Amino acid sequence: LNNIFEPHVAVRDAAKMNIPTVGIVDTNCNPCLITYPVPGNDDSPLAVHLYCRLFQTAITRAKEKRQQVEALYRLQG
Amino acid sequence: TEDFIKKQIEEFNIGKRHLANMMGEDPETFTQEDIDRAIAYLFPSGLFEKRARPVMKHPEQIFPRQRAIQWGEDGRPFHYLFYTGKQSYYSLMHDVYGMLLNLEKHQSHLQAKSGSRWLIKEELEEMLVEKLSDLDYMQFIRLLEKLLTSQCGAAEEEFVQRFRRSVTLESKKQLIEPVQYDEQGMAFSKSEGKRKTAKAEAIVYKHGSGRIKVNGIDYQLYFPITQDREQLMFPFHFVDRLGKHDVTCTVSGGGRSAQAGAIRLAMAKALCSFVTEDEVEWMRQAGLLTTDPRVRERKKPGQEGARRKFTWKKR
Amino acid sequence: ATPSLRGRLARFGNPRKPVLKPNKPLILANRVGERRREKGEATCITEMSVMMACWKQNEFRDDACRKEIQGFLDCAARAQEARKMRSIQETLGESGSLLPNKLNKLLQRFPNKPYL
Amino acid sequence: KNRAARVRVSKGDKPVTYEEAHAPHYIAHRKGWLSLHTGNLDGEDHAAERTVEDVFLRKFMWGTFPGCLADQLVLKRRGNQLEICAVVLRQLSPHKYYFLVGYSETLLSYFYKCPVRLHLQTVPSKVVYKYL
Amino acid sequence: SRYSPEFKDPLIDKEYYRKPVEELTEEEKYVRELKKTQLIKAAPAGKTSSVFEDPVISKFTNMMMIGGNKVLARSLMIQTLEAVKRKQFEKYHAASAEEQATIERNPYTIFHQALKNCEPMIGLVPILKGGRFYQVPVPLPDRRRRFLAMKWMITECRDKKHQRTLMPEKLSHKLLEAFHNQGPVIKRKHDLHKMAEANRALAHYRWW
RNA sequence: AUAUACCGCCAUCUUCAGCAAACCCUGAUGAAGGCUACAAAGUAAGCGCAAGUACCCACGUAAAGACGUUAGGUCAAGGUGUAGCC
Ligand SMILES: [Mg+2]
Ligand SMILES: [Mg+2]
Ligand SMILES: [Mg+2]
Ligand SMILES: [Mg+2]
Ligand SMILES: [Mg+2]
Ligand SMILES: [Mg+2]
Ligand SMILES: [Zn+2]
Repeated sequence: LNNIFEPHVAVRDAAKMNIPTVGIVDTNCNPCLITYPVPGNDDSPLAVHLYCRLFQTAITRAKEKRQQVEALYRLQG
Repeated sequence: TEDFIKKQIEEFNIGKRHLANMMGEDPETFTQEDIDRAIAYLFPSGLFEKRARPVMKHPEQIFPRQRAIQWGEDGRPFHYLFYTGKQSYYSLMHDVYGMLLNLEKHQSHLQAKSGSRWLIKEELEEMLVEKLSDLDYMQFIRLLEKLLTSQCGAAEEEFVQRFRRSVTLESKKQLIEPVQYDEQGMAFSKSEGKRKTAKAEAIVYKHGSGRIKVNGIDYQLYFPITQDREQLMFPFHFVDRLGKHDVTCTVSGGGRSAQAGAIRLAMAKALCSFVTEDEVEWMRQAGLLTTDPRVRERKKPGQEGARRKFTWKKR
Repeated sequence: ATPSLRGRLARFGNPRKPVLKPNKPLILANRVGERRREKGEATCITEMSVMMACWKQNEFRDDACRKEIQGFLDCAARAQEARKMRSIQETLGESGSLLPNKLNKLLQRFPNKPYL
Repeated sequence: KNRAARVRVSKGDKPVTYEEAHAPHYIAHRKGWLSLHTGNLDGEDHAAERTVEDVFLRKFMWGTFPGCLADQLVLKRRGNQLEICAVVLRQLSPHKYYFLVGYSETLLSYFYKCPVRLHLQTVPSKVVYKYL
Repeated sequence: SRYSPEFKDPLIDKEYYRKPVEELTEEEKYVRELKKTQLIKAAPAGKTSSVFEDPVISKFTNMMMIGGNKVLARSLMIQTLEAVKRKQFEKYHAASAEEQATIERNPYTIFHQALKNCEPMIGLVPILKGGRFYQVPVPLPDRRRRFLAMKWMITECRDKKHQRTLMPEKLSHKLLEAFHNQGPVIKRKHDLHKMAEANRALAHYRWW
């Protein structure tokens, strides 16, 4: 929900072009078009810092972990 | 796209070589100003529009700044804030917000441990290949003002000065007429004047009585009406100098009032020689050191006198 | 406090008679009504009356009773100039007055969602 | 509506060029003049004969080239040296173009008592500027 | 028309600027005005910084001129002034002593008193309400009433004429009668006042 | 003889600014609409003014000001369609 209390249009256009969306639904949203919903608060100052950091740690184990498999295929050529 | 640009560049440089060869100067010293002069001399375009002139500059000015490609073969854009329409504008907004919060943190730390003008929307959109509206521009200007009002230093100071400009001159003071001596001519000075189709050349002296000579003869025989006399006395009355200044003007063209106003303007512009600048400023703010472009309006083929229509009725 | 409307509107679950029958549905919008303005004043009447009385009492010349007409003119000029200067230069005031722009802006900031 | 010689703005399908695309009041600003001679100044006369010769030459050039021309033709009356400098399309053989140019030059020099030399320009088609 | 915005008005007074070093507010004001020195408009061919004139006299002379005859209006004004001067001096030298000592010979004070006496006090307006025009007394400012009195005097001196009457001595006699609180312009003023008083029961129809 | 066949030249509206190619969404995909900068779906090539030319500059003036109503004025600047005739 933005600053007008209305479901955003990006979640409606994502399912149109066959694009998944992982959103954080609270208690006043529409968790129908979200392919991976999860009930959780998203209005507290100290709470939003947790989800924003967990998404940062997921990058450090996805793109940074890519180098572990690049050396396996580079042994042949 | 780049191939056509390279073709235009090579055509431009071979044309510059040919022009420097036909003119007779060295191609290295053949500057762009000389190129423009040679083009104007060889191609005399006699038009009124300044855009229809034969030019031969670098293709960077003829072709507009083309938008570069932000995505590669993989598909990932090169900029972080690209999936939002405007990229550079939002990046600059994020940067100025970061600078604002940095200044706020610095001010909080300091409290706990105890000529120029802004940019223009047109200039901004010409410098940065990006189009914007008016409300976002006003919001950005307000953010810049909030940045300036805060406690700045050096980094933020130069950051906000990079987005500044420089105004032109603002002192519209006229040139002070010097004192000229032409064959034993003490207190001699001349001036001009053009208003309502009237040209006057007054010769103000500071050693005679209190009379005015118009084309040799006095002003009484040429100005029988007291109106012109008062109009010519007003400048000498505004300076409290009457019986100690003599003038001899040679006015031509126009009626009585037009020539009187021309002589008045000439006297006002010539009196700026034996007095301080505060007096000439007081004379200018009162209505003396200024032009009067009140010329007769051009009559229209359908109106009575450049304003009133003909005989337009209702039935 | 606002009165409840349990059996006011004629609905399917009201086995009685409707008392309130509004023309428009009871659904508020997102804009505030315009403030009342542009009314007839026509002030200063007793002063003009006593001025006409003192004119009719004495002769037509204003030398026998100049104080009354002078005060009437002074009051009329003061009132007119005050009203003109106010309505020309000042429209805000102090805390709590004519506020329609910010009111409708706040109403549009938090509108109503009748479509669930 | 003062409908002049300007191109009407309707549907984007008329390949308008650059000459008559501008408004008729932008001649001395964003355009020029096809003809140029001394008859258009103060103190000179015999302008009617010049206009008649110009319109006759235009009609002759339009009739002898049914589609071989693009836009119009620039006139240069240099006292007694007329030059019908224009353009040419790349659709016919050069022999026919040379034949027509020679015939026109001979006719001009033997009728209007004035030698004429052409300066053809190689263009693919009509100098189109807007597809409006 | 032929003059851009943010321009000031040409000044006329000189003694105020001959020594502007009184206090600090006006000093800072004139300094800030002369700093940027905007393009001040030129002085017209009718205003003069002399002390031997009056702005009311200049306005009356400009209003008297019909069409484009400044010299004619100036000559008529000079004739009227010399006529009233001669009449004042003739009635002064042909008297006794108390009358000569209790009266002055300045025509400016007499003209100002005549203007202040002939100046109206109330004005009626034909308010169209329901299809009828009813006169309602409305207040008027000072300049408007002064202009109304001036135009009434002008139209009385112009229209009201027979065949043998003149114009300079006619206007002089009219001004002398208006100064003595017995004149036709004062009669018209009293008639308008009594007409407004007879219809004083219509003040409730006004809306401002 | 028809401007109720035109090309061409113009008129109050015009003392302002709206209209047309390519997409998407909402009206259950009905005729239609798509405005909220503390922003809820709008991007818009092009046209006319502003932007521009000249005169006394940046004031002012002139020149210009679309898509049309008036089957508006004119086959009677100039030429062409249909009727009757040498
Ligand atoms: Mg109803
Ligand atoms: Mg027109
Ligand atoms: Mg017809
Ligand atoms: Mg414009
Ligand atoms: Mg126009
Ligand atoms: Mg007709
Ligand atoms: Zn939310």
